[PDB]
Amino acid sequence: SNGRDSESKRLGAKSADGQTVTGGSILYRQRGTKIYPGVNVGIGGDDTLFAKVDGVVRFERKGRDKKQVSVYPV
Amino acid sequence: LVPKRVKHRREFRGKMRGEAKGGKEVAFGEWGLQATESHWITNRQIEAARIAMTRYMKRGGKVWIKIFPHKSYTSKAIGVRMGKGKGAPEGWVSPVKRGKIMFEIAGVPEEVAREALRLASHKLPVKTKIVKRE
Amino acid sequence: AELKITLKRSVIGRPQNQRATVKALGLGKVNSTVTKPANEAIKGMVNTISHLVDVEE
Amino acid sequence: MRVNITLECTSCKERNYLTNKNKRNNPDRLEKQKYCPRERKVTLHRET
RNA sequence: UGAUGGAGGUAGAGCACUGUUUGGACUAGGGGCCCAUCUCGGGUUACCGAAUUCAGAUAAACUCCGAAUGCCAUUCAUUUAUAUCCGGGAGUCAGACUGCGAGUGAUAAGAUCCGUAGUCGAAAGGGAAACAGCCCAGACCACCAGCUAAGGUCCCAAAAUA
RNA sequence: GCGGUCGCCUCCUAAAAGGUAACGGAGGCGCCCAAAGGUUCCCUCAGAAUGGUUGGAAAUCAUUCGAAGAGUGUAAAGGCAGAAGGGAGCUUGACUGCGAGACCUACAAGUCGAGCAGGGACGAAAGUCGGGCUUAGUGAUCCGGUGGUUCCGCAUGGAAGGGCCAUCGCUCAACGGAUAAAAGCUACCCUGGGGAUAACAGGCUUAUCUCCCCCAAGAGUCCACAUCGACGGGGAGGUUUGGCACCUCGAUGUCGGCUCGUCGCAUCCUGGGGCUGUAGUCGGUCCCAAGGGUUGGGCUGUUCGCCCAUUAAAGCGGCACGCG
RNA sequence: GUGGUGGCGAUAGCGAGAAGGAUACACCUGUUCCCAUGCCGAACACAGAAGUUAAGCUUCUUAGCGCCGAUUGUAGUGAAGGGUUUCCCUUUGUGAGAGUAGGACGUCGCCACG
Ligand SMILES: [K+]
Ligand SMILES: [K+]
Ligand SMILES: [K+]
Ligand SMILES: [K+]
Ligand SMILES: [K+]
Ligand SMILES: [K+]
Ligand SMILES: [K+]
Ligand SMILES: [K+]
Ligand SMILES: [K+]
Ligand SMILES: [K+]
Ligand SMILES: [K+]
Ligand SMILES: [K+]
Ligand SMILES: [K+]
Ligand SMILES: [K+]
Ligand SMILES: [K+]
Ligand SMILES: [K+]
Ligand SMILES: [K+]
Ligand SMILES: [K+]
Ligand SMILES: [K+]
Ligand SMILES: [K+]
Ligand SMILES: [K+]
Ligand SMILES: [K+]
Ligand SMILES: [Mg+2]
Ligand SMILES: [Mg+2]
Ligand SMILES: [Mg+2]
Ligand SMILES: [Mg+2]
Ligand SMILES: [Mg+2]
Ligand SMILES: [Mg+2]
Ligand SMILES: [Mg+2]
Ligand SMILES: [Mg+2]
Ligand SMILES: [Mg+2]
Ligand SMILES: [Mg+2]
Ligand SMILES: [Mg+2]
Ligand SMILES: [Mg+2]
Ligand SMILES: [Mg+2]
Ligand SMILES: [Mg+2]
Ligand SMILES: [Mg+2]
Ligand SMILES: [Mg+2]
Ligand SMILES: [Mg+2]
Ligand SMILES: [Mg+2]
Ligand SMILES: [Mg+2]
Ligand SMILES: [Mg+2]
Ligand SMILES: [Mg+2]
Ligand SMILES: [Mg+2]
Ligand SMILES: [Mg+2]
Ligand SMILES: [Mg+2]
Ligand SMILES: [Mg+2]
Ligand SMILES: [Mg+2]
Ligand SMILES: [Mg+2]
Ligand SMILES: [Mg+2]
Ligand SMILES: [Zn+2]
Repeated sequence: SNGRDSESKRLGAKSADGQTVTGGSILYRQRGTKIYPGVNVGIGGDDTLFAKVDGVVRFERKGRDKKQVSVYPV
Repeated sequence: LVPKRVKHRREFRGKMRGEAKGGKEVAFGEWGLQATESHWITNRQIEAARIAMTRYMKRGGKVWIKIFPHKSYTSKAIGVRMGKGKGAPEGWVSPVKRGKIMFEIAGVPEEVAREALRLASHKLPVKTKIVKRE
Repeated sequence: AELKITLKRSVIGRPQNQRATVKALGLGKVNSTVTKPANEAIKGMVNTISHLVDVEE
Repeated sequence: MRVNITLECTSCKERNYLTNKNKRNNPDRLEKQKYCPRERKVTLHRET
C-alpha cells in the first residue's frame, strides 16, 4: 500500500548571489555537500552553508564540476 | 513480446509529441515501414503484423522489429468505481511517434517486400508508408 | 527620444504582469495615451504589452 | 537491550548527565570522566 | 520593465551510469549423436549460448548534457505608487468552467485531483440562434451625436449581391 | 458498508527556486553503536586476467589491469576516493552556561549557527571536538516517581506540603493526545438536515454491449472474398453490464400485467432486385423497402425462458426499461 | 637547466616514443643508533655515498584516447494568434543536445642552486 510521504524540507538556496547578509545567515540548505563552503562560510552539522561574517554572497565553481559559496565583507 | 523484467510494475501513460527521437532511418533491412502518425502499439499488434509479413515472405529474407513494447498499461474491471489505487498491469505497448521505422525487411525482391509491408501496415493502427534504405 | 504609447486593447482577461505593466506606463482607460522616454526599460515594457498598445515617435 | 541511564558524579552525588547504553554489551556500570557543573571540574561519573 | 550576477536539472536531447531492448561478429559455457568410457578427448547441428564487441532503440521514479521561462538579489537604471509595522471590524474554509502542464480514469466523462492564467462567482453591455464559466469589453448619469472591438455586410437584420 | 489508511523519514508525481493534491506510483521508522563517538597518525576500493596443496565458480597468496563500477549500521535521495570509506594509538566534546544572526512556520514546535566563558580530549603545532556522511528512530499538558536546591513555609520555630532545576513513567500508534474509566440491536422506531450524498428515471461518457466495417492467413475438391473467415485494425448506435454524481430527498412511485397506442429501421412476413457452391422445388447472402400485418395456450409474480398447438410471419428497439 | 612551491576548469590529462643527470632529484648501500612492520628496515625512521640513468623524475616528439569547442541548421520554449484541438500550425523572441570546423601534448608567479 502506498500513500505515505514525508514533509518537504524546504531545501535549496536562502540567499542570492550578490546579496549582503549578516553573520550566521543560512546561505544554502542541502543533503550532503552539493555546494561547498568557501571563504567565510561554514558547513553546519547537517550540511547547511552559513555565513561566518557579514558581506556579499558569491556562488563560484570549485574547479571543474563543483560549486562553492563565499562571503566577502566590503 | 514482453520485457523479461520491469523496474516498476506500473507506469505513466505518458505523452507523445513531435517526431521520434531516433530510429527514423532504415538501419538493417532494405525496406522499412515508417509511421506517419503517433500512437500506442501493443505487443499483439506487433505480433500480428510480424506474422503477416513473414507468412507472405515465405521465410525468405530477414525481418527486424525496431520497436519494442517496454511500457505497461493497466485497467480496471467492469463494475469497479474510481479510486482505491491504480489498476493491475493489463498489457504492454510501445509508444510510437510519427517518423519511426517500425519494421525492416531484407533479402526479398522489391515487389514482394512492398506487398508484405502492406499486409503488416493493415494490421497496425497507425497510418504508414514504405521507406527504402538509402 | 520619445514614444507616444496609446492603449488600443482592453486589459480585461490579461495576465497580471501585463496589467501591471500598463499601469506602470501610466495608461488608464482604453485609447488613453502617454509620452515616455525611449529608454531600454520603457521599450521593454512596450514589448511586453506590444499586442495591447501602439507606439509613435 | 539498550536503555537510558544516568551518570552520577562520585564526588558530589549529583546526577549531572543522561545517556544510554546496551546492557548486554556493557553489563558493568558505565564510568566516564565528565565535567561536573556544580564542582566546575572534571570528575568521575558512574552510572547508578 | 531593463541591465548585471546567481540557485536549480524540467522541456528537448543523449546513452557516460542504471534499468528495458533489437540485430550482427566472436565465444567461455551448456545441450543430445558416435568413437572412447575410468566418461575419458574429440567432432557435430548455421543446437542453446553468458561476457566482449559492432550497429540500433528506450525510460516519471536513468543522466555525459541541458534550454525557454519562472525565481532570488543588486544602495543599479526608467516608469509607476504602493509596500511594511501597530491596532478596530469582518466575511471566507461547497467553488464552477475555459486555455495550458501533469496524475487518477480507458491519453472516457459537463469525471476526479493538483499546478498555472483568465472569466463566472460578485459583471450589466456586444458576438457565439437561444447558451453563468468561450470571444470582445468593465454600466456614476443625460443625448433622436461621432469612432471602433469581437463579430459581421442577399432577406429576416444594421452594414459589400465589394 | 467491507477492505485500506491515520504520526515521522526518502524518492517520483512536482510543470529546472520554494511549495503543491488524489483511497496516485515506490520504500522505510518507533532504532543501533562504549565505538559504529572525538582526535593524531596512517591506508585506498569492487571486479577481471595470469600463476599457484588441500581448494572446488568461488576460502588464503602474488603481479598486472583497474576512478569507483566498492564501502559508507539501518529505506531512498543527495554526498563522500584531498575521504564522510578503512586501520592503529590515546581518549570520552555523546561537555556545562549560553548564543549575534539565520532558515522553517498559523500556533505550539522544528532546523542551523559563528562566537563568549568554565573545564577538558587529541595533537609538536596549527587546530578539531557541544555525537554518528546528511535527512526518520518520536508524544503537548495534567498527574505521579526519583535526585538536587542559599526558594516558600498561613501567630513564631519546625513540620506537613509546594516551587525551581535535573530526569523517569505514553503502540495517549485514531500518534495536537475528548474521560482515570465504555460494546451492540432497532423492520417498533422518532426528530433536525441534504439532491452537499446513494437506490428509480434523465443527463455526460461508451470501457463493456449490439450492429456495421478494413486487411485476408485460411475453410470451401481447385477456388480468400457463393458461404464462413483466424491474428489484427477502424467505426456507428445509446436497448446491455458499467463509470460520473449535474436536476429532483419542504417526495420525479418502483417489476410484471391490462387499456391505448405512437415512432426508429439494424426487415420477422408480404413487395422489388443482385450474387450464388442458383438444374427445378427449396434455399444462402447481400441491396431497396417501415404500406399493412406480425397468436392462443401450459408453467412461473414474473420479464426472460421452456413446452404445446397454430401462422405468411409469430421482427428488434425508443417513447421516465411509454402508459398507477 | 634543474629542485622546491603555488594560481588558473585536463586546452594542464592519459597513451606511445625519444633524450638527460654537471649540480639537483632519484633510485641506491646499510640497520648501531631514535623510530617500525597486526610477519617483513618492503614501507615508515635513521645512518651513508660504492654504482646507475635501468625506473621514477625532467625535457622533447606525437592528436591514438580523453579534454575544450565556433558557426549553420534543428528540437524545445516565453509572448501573441490559428486549426479539423489526446495533437498540430503561424508570427515574434530565445535556443539547445547531437554532429562538426577547429583548439590543444599548458600557462601565470615566487624561491634556491646554476
Ligand atoms: K494502418
Ligand atoms: K544506456
Ligand atoms: K526525466
Ligand atoms: K487588519
Ligand atoms: K485549471
Ligand atoms: K579511533
Ligand atoms: K484522533
Ligand atoms: K424485526
Ligand atoms: K422512472
Ligand atoms: K461508440
Ligand atoms: K460501418
Ligand atoms: K471461387
Ligand atoms: K428524492
Ligand atoms: K435473393
Ligand atoms: K412496414
Ligand atoms: K400465465
Ligand atoms: K401462474
Ligand atoms: K413498441
Ligand atoms: K394507483
Ligand atoms: K633503503
Ligand atoms: K631515469
Ligand atoms: K594533451
Ligand atoms: Mg520529500
Ligand atoms: Mg548530527
Ligand atoms: Mg523527455
Ligand atoms: Mg468538474
Ligand atoms: Mg456564493
Ligand atoms: Mg455578461
Ligand atoms: Mg445568474
Ligand atoms: Mg464607422
Ligand atoms: Mg440590411
Ligand atoms: Mg457577390
Ligand atoms: Mg522544485
Ligand atoms: Mg517550478
Ligand atoms: Mg562512519
Ligand atoms: Mg508557621
Ligand atoms: Mg498555623
Ligand atoms: Mg490527529
Ligand atoms: Mg417481524
Ligand atoms: Mg424526517
Ligand atoms: Mg432542500
Ligand atoms: Mg448532485
Ligand atoms: Mg428528471
Ligand atoms: Mg464534483
Ligand atoms: Mg414541491
Ligand atoms: Mg434498410
Ligand atoms: Mg389448469
Ligand atoms: Mg416504465
Ligand atoms: Mg401517470
Ligand atoms: Mg553544442
Ligand atoms: Zn560533581
